[PDB]
Order: sequence, then structure tokens, then C-alpha cells
Amino acid sequence: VNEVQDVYRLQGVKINDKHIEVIVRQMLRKATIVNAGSSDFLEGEQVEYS
Amino acid sequence: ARVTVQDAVEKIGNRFDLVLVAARRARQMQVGGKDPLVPEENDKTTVIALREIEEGLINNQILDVRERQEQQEQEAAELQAVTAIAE
Amino acid sequence: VMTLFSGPTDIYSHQVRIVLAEKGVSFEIEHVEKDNPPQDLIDLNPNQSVPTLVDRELTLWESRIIMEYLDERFPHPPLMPVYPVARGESRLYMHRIEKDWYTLMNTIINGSASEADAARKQLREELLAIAPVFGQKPYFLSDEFSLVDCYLAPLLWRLPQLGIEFSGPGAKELKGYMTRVFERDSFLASLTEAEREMR
Amino acid sequence: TEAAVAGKRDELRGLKENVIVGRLIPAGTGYAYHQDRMRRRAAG
Amino acid sequence: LGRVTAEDVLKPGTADILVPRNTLLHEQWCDLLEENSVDAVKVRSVVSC
Amino acid sequence: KSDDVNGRTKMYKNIVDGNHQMEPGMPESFNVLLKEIRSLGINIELED
Amino acid sequence: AAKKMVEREEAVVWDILDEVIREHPVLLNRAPTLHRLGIQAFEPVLIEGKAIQLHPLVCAAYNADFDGDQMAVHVPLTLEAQLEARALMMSTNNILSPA
Ligand SMILES: [Mg+2]
Repeated sequence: VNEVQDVYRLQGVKINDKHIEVIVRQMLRKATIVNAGSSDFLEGEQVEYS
Repeated sequence: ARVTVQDAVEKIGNRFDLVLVAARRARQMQVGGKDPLVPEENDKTTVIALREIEEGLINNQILDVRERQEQQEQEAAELQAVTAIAE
Repeated sequence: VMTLFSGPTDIYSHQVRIVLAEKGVSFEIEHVEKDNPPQDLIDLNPNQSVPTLVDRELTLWESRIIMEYLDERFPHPPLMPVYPVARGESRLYMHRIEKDWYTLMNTIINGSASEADAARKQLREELLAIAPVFGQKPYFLSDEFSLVDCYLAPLLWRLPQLGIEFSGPGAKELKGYMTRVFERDSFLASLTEAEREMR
Repeated sequence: TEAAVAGKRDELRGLKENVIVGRLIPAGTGYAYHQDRMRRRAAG
Repeated sequence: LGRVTAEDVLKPGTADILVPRNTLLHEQWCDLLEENSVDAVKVRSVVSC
Repeated sequence: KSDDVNGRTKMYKNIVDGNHQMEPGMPESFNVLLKEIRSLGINIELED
Repeated sequence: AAKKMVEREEAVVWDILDEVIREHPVLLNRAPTLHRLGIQAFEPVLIEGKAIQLHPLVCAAYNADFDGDQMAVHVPLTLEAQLEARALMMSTNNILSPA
């Protein structure tokens, strides 16, 4: 958020941070499993799935 | 007449339910279903629906109550009609 | 003149009468009871069976055949579609409706009470289960009612007489379809007093 | 290719998908409808 | 302005809650905050929903 | 307005009839996409 | 017959036109639709000439110039579409930016 809001505000462009936050929220929908008992113990899945 | 839906939304507090409700009521008044509750003023059916919504004369609850009343009168007439067709 | 040797309430005779009224052609109707059928019938039909039609040189039993002959000779209004696949499906339905549910009417009447009411429950659940079908198209898989309705609506007419009544949901579409056909004027003009007592 | 050799199955769960196939988007005015639909499913 | 409060915040004096748990900061709330010296407010964010 | 080869004419007839309603069906371009996927070795199909 | 009438443009079709336009909003969209104000619904005023007359206050939204830029008009058909246009995409609802 800070690093992109800086680019945007150097040009005087207002954006609420909610939007960057949701883009990030999408950027990390995946998770790699460590311990298990129902999953393959080593793969990347949806954090909503886990 | 109509320029904004702010108060209509104030009634049905969604602006997404408002569209669905107004479309229901307007399709009612447009195909041969019903007749306005607010005096029509050479307005089209959708704007009339909105004008009704604003007055608190239409919402989802009102429409469902009216619909069940309609179905029950339908049942009454239809049973009487089958009985008549019998004899 | 074409003469029909109708049964008083024989659903077969009912269908034949319905299609006759549908084509709406004049005919010397003759009610017959299976005890002492008229001599002429036994002179013509070796099976001595009703319903049965004559057309001045031609005699037919087996209501299915009769309806086919009528629809083939008296076109307007059509009661079977053009598409041989559609015709085939309608013939299959005409057969299956019979094979499955006429042999349930036959339990409820000509069988014991236990069989009667078990089959009543079975039939009832069948009709209620397929009720959503009529809920889409006006008639039984059509837009215009056809010979499948000539097969179906009679049995549906005698439903109170079989003491079979309806649940909540299935009754909705059942009655919709009923008043659809129960209102159809050919249905009425085909009816007799022997039948209305049932409904 | 990958989806084929995996035999994937696409519940449509989304905006792009529901637009492709051309039906009511599950957002906004469509939301209501879609809700009701998934209630009709997972049930009778 | 517009976020909602992940947890009630207190004045420079402690335990003197001036806006409770989640409460959408409108212009009135933001002004009341700037009246005090609120330094850092925790806030519910989508990335943590 | 674009693709449903049958819905679009139903819509026209409704419009001239004073009844503004729509039957969605399925866009023809989507059927084309299906056929072009199936024409690879890939079996894609609607499910129910 | 009606097709022939509107081809003749008999002076009755203009009255009928003013009638079917009455409350029917239309969508206006400018070429590079960057954000959601790039499409807004308006109520049409029947106008001579061949140029679409656009309110000045919305120009900045469309990022429009009157130096040759063209806009596209679409007509929502169903009742639901007209109500969406009036309630969601009407110009008088988009006064604050969602950014
Ligand atoms: Mg320009």
C-alpha cells in the first residue's frame, strides 16, 4: 500500500487504500501446506480451502 | 415526475432490492396486471413504480401479501368453477 | 354413417369419444354392455369388444387403432405431430401411460382392497412426482393437446372415483393441467352422465 | 491443457464466468437471484 | 475516514473509550478523533476479513 | 441485444407488443466456443 | 404499415416518438471506458441536428473533449434494465467518485 500509494501521490492522485488492499487480498489467495492428515502435505491451495 | 431515487432507496434501503422490487411492480402494472396506486401523471410504468415505492405504498412485503391474496381468490373462484362445470 | 359401440364408462370408449368430439364428426353412437351386446356387433367383431367403430365398409377394435385411423382420416385438427420422432415419442407415451396406469386402474377396480390401495399410493406418488412436467408446457409435452392427452385426461378424470387425491405441491400443477383439459369443450361434449358422477 | 488432463469442474462462482455464458452476474442486482438459486439448489 | 474500527480506541487518557468497537468513522467521528490526539487507529481491513 | 439468435427475435416481438421482458437462453458465440473446444480432443460440456 | 409510416416520417411518428422517449433513459459511453463513470444513463431530449448534446458537468467524468470525440448510445430494453439505469447508472447518482 505505501509503496504504490507513493507512486500515485507523487502525481497528486487520490485513491483510497481500500482498493490496493483488495488487490493484495487477491494476490495472496494461496497457501502451501506444512503439516497435514488430509492434504498432500506439500502443495499450494486456496487459503479458503485450507 | 422523477429525477432521483434517493428517497425510494431510503424506503427499501438497498438500491439493489429497489430495482428488483420496482421491476416486479412495474411489470405488474405494464402487462395487464394492475393499476397504479399513485395517480399516474403521464409517467411510464417504471417511474410510476418508483413513485409508489416512495410513498411507502409498495415494497417486497406488500407485493407478497397482495400475491397470496390473489392466489387465494384464484383458488376460491377455481373451485367454484370446477364445481359448476360438474353439474 | 360411422357407428361407435361405446362402453358406458370404459376409459377406452372415453378416449374414442373424446377424439370423435375433437374431430367433431357426426356418428351413430350406440351404448353397449358386455352382457348381451347387440347382435350386429357379434356378427361383425369376432372378439365382441367395445369400443368399436364401423365406417360403411370398415370396422375397428382396440381404441388405439381407432384413434390412429380417425386422426389419419379426419386431419383437422391434427392430434399427432409431423416429426416421425415426435410421433414415435407420442406413441411411446400413449403406450406407457396405458401399460403402467391402466393396469393400476385395473387393480383399484378389479383387484383386492390391499392391492387396490397400495397401487393407489403408488399411482398417486407417480402422478405427484411427474407433476412438474405439465408445469412447463401447457399440455403433456406439447403446445397443443394431442392423442397423449386423449389417453391421459380420461384416467385423470376418474381420480376422485378411484378415491385418489392430491398432496400440496403436485396438486398445483395437476389442477392447472386439469382445468386446462377439464375445461376443453371437446372433453365436455364427449362426456356422458355415466361419467360425471365420478367427478 | 492442464484443466483437461485434470478433469476440472467449474462451478461458475464468479463474474467473468457468468458473463461468458451469458447469465445474471452474481453481483449487484443479480446477487439476490443467485442467492435464491443456490438456496433452491442444496435443497429441493 | 470510512473504515470501520477493528477495536475500540481510547483517548490519550486510558480506558476512556471515545468510539467503541466497529463503528463506521463518518465525518463526525473523524472530526471527534482529530479533536483528541488519536495517533494510530486499528481498523478492519479486507486483507484480514 | 447481440447473440441469442432466438431470444433476440422473441425480444423484438415483445417490444412491439408493449411488454418489456427478456428470455436469456444462451449466447450463440458460446455454443461456437464449445464446438471449437470439442473439435480439439477436449470434451467440454454443460453439467447438471 | 407502421414500418412504411416511419419510413415516410409522417408527422405522427414524431409525436409517437416524443411519447415513447418520455421516461426512457439511454446509456452513453465514451470510447476508452477507463472507470465506471465512463458509462452513464441520461434521459434524452429530442434534438435537431446530428450531434449528441452532453451536459457539461459530466465531461470530466467521461474525460471528454468537444474536439471531435464521439460517444455511443445504447438503449436499455427490459423493465429491469430501465430501472437499473434510472436507479444505478443515472447521472444524478454518480456525484462522488468510487476511487
Ligand atoms: Mg478529444
